[PDB]
Amino acid sequence: SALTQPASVSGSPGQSITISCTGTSSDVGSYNFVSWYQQHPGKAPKLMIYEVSERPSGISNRFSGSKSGNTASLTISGLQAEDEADYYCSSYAGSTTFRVFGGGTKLTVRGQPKAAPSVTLFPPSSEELQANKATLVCLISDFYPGAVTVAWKADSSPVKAGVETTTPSKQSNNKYAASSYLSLTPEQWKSHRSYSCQVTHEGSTVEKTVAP
Amino acid sequence: KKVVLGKKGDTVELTCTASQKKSIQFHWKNSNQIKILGNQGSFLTKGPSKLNDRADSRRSLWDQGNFPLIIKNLKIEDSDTYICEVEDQKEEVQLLVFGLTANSDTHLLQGQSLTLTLESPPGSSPSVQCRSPRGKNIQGGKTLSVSQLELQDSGTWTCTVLQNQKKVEFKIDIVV
Amino acid sequence: VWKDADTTLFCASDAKAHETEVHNVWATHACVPTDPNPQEIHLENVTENFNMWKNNMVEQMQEDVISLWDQSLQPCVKLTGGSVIKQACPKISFDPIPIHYCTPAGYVILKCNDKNFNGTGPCKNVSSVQCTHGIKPVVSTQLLLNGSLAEEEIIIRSENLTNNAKTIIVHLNKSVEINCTRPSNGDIRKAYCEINGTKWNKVLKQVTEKLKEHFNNKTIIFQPPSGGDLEITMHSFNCRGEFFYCNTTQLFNNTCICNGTITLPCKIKQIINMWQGTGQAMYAPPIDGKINCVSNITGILLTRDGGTSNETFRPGGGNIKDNWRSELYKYKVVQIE
Amino acid sequence: EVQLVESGGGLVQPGGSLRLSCAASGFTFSTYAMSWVRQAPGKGLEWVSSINNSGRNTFSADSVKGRFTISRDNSKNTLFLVMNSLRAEDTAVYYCAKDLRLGGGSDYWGQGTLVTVSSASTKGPSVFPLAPSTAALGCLVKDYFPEPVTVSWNSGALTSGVHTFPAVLQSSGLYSLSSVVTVPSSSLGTQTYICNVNHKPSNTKVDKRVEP
Ligand SMILES: *[C@@H]1O[C@H](CO)[C@@H](O)[C@H](O)[C@H]1NC(C)=O
Ligand SMILES: *[C@@H]1O[C@H](CO)[C@@H](O)[C@H](O)[C@H]1NC(C)=O
Ligand SMILES: *[C@@H]1O[C@H](CO)[C@@H](O)[C@H](O)[C@H]1NC(C)=O
Ligand SMILES: *[C@@H]1O[C@H](CO)[C@@H](O)[C@H](O)[C@H]1NC(C)=O
Ligand SMILES: *[C@@H]1O[C@H](CO)[C@@H](O)[C@H](O)[C@H]1NC(C)=O
Ligand SMILES: *[C@@H]1O[C@H](CO)[C@@H](O)[C@H](O)[C@H]1NC(C)=O
Ligand SMILES: *[C@@H]1O[C@H](CO)[C@@H](O)[C@H](O)[C@H]1NC(C)=O
Ligand SMILES: *[C@@H]1O[C@H](CO)[C@@H](O)[C@H](O)[C@H]1NC(C)=O
Ligand SMILES: *[C@@H]1O[C@H](CO)[C@@H](O)[C@H](O)[C@H]1NC(C)=O
Ligand SMILES: *[C@@H]1O[C@H](CO)[C@@H](O)[C@H](O)[C@H]1NC(C)=O
Repeated sequence: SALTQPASVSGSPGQSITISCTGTSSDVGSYNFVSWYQQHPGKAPKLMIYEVSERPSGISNRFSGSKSGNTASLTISGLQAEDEADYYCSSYAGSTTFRVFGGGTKLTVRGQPKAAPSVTLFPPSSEELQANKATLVCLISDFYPGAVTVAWKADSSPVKAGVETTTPSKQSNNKYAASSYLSLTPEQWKSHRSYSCQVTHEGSTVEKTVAP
Repeated sequence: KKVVLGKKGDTVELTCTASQKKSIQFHWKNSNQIKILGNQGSFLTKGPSKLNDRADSRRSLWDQGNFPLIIKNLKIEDSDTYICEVEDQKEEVQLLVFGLTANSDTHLLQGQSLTLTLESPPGSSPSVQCRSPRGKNIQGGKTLSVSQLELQDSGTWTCTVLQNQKKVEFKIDIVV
Repeated sequence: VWKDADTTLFCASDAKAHETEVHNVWATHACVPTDPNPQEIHLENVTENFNMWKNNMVEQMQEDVISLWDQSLQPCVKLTGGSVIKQACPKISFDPIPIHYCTPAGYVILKCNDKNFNGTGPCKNVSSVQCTHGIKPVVSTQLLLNGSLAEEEIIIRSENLTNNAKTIIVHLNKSVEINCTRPSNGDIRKAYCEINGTKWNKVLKQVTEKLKEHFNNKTIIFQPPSGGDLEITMHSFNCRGEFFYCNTTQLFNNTCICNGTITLPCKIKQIINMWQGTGQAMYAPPIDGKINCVSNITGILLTRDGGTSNETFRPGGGNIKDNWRSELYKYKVVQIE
Repeated sequence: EVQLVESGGGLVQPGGSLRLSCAASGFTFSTYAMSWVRQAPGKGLEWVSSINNSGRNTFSADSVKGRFTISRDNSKNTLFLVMNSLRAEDTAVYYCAKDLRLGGGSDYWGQGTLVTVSSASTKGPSVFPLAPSTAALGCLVKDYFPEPVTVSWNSGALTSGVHTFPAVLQSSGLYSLSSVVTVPSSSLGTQTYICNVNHKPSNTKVDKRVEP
């Protein structure tokens, strides 16, 4: 990205955190037209700071911006859960490049405890079976932190062909959920004794199993 | 060269048309380069000419690229060649103004003469003919006389002035 | 090596996004931020031809100024052919700021630096710039205000001096202040402009002497405008949102070319003819208090009578593209790509 | 208050064209600079183009030069982006934005319009019930193109316990996702559960009842 921001920053509630944005002497270094935007999942960017340090009406005074040299900074004081979001810096860059953006920073707000994943495994529906298809669905819910690795097994052996897994994201209650899918023919499904979905969270493993 | 005839006291509208149909700079001058009227953007300017207070344009038309010079209450001395400078053009129009005046009275006894004098500018070569109320045409030069007027010569006489195979017409009521 | 060519030029300014003043409001959204280190490069050994009278920079500035005025002025009533438009007409904050004109990629602006360059012909000291100097888009007739000065002698510019219909731009080399005031409190439309007559008549005298060099030493005489609209028979200009119209009969006094303050009578008018295009507008009566503009007279707009031993000149103006010319005469756009 | 609504996006073949429109209301459109800013799925913000208040001057990013043209109609409060010679790397959500100043930051952003540059055929999903495992149940939304799909439950009436997953992109080139809800296990055989699925690109709207 033309402006450099850290990929990720984290803090705890009430902490002060600061996100840097480093440009060059023809953008951040030449003007005082730096803006910062907050972006929550699925939503448009929202302006938080413009002209380096000005705040639009209605934005919390917990948010402040500054500049030194070719580096701008967004500071968030008294960090709150709802600050957890992606943040982008941006600058004027002269009349040809015009406007440049940073690569973004994902800000996470920690505090919640470790929670093991609850695992649900649905077998193929008879609707899908008669469409001559079969997907096993593994729903992984209510866990923290937000990484898991899943491994499918049939009767005993790993099975890697046919797998698709989502990367975790927040549920409503702020824990993570994820999904993994095993596709197969109805022949294969009917041929093994059982299939398992096996989720490993923080070195500790939860498996669920299904049989024709 | 274009020639336009007018009558003493009337108004004449001389046209000037640009190729682009929009308001642009134009200026009207006479043959001695004296500035009559033009624009400065959307504003009207009037130059030091003798026509100053009888010259106008139609500023509604300027946006369609039409920049006329309208001269009111014409005098014989307004006769001249007028030039419209607009774009790379300098089109000319020669204006010739004539008057027709009764030297005799217009109320006359039977047996008297009707006598008319055509008023014309320098560098014109006109003549006049008049048609009696009975339909009799009569040829004049720069004056025209009809002697031994009769009762039936009472009415409108219609006189025609001819110049540059163009005509202008004067009506004159006579009462015997 | 480059080609004369026209392109769409953009503007740049130091306009402030928080200002309610109308030029700021316009320029923040019409123009980009000024670049803080403008590069100018001398073209060593180059002679280039210029022509201030065929320079599309002027047409583009004209379009922007019309845009600015159309957005910013709020007449109560606007009359144009088939249309009476009525709206609210609150008083505005009005004070011109400079704007700069700039080329996109592939183009550059050439600048003539020959001090006595008249606007046409070869220029021997040429540089390339990214943007013009800052030009205030001041709309006036007769006197050019708050502009740049000629660097050496007074310069006479005309598309064609022999054509009495072509406006003559006089570019002054020393400015003279004009101070216009509608005083506080009481004919509220009555105002006036004060000019130091010593300073002014000395400059006018130099102007007369310079015109003598172009008209074979003949007697130069000034006369009032010969007629037309008030906006051009008077020195008209906008001062703090109000439309002033100032009588210049005493400014151009042939006996003086005295000593004392020259006082011109002015009136603020509410019903005006629009410079941007055909029609008329009506504004509200003047704001209360002292209304004052102190301007630098940096140029004069004249026409010559033409058509004996004298030449007669009269204050001119009205073609607002002549205003832009007086500041853009040194620039032209070329294509490098 | 300011509103900006983008239309005219959708699916287009490589080499093809689109015209995006943005309908502006709530402010005096003609007095503001406007911009288009894009965001490819999972990636950062990229300035595309900006237009000054009158529309006399436009500015565009090098990556779109000669292909995209910004324009506006100030009599109709509309901003446009004409896009030609589209390529895969142009796939993104395109946001219309109202600017604080020309070249400056953007204080209001529409919700954006997705543009997908692909030759793949439009295809609505199949929808299969995920039968009750307290008690997780759901719907599997299988094999659609292009994004997006929406899922609700009992027509918007059921929101607690609901999680809808981001999609997986299968090697087929088609998407799949699932939506799940956890409900009082006593309520089964008394509450009917129905997922309402909509794939607007193909006009597929389906309500699937999910039963034991
Ligand atoms: C300028 O002209 C001089 C000779 O008068 C020469 O020395 C110099 O190199 C020329 N400059 C360029 C850029 O060619
Ligand atoms: C060119 O013009 C500039 C500005 O007036 C001046 O700095 C310089 O001395 C001039 N250069 C030459 C070579 O005449
Ligand atoms: C401008 O200079 C050119 C010769 O370079 C001359 O022809 C022209 O008449 C000058 N114009 C004026 C108004 O002096
Ligand atoms: C201004 O110009 C005239 C020549 O037109 C010259 O006599 C005078 O000295 C110059 N004035 C200044 C202040 O340089
Ligand atoms: C300059 O003006 C004169 C007088 O009106 C005219 O005869 C001549 O054609 C004009 N010159 C040019 C280049 O048009
Ligand atoms: C402007 O003129 C007014 C009225 O005479 C006077 O009060 C003021 O001092 C003048 N200002 C300047 C700078 O000459
Ligand atoms: C008029 O200008 C002259 C020339 O500079 C100056 O010396 C004089 O003091 C000024 N007059 C007034 C009334 O200030
Ligand atoms: C200007 O004032 C003079 C001198 O009093 C007066 O004769 C003249 O008509 C006025 N001019 C205009 C256009 O009002
Ligand atoms: C011209 O200036 C002289 C001397 O100060 C003065 O007497 C005369 O009244 C002025 N004339 C006009 C028309 O302003
Ligand atoms: C000329 O500029 C000055 C200094 O900014 C300003 O106060 C004055 O009003 C300006 N004049 C006009 C007519 O805009």
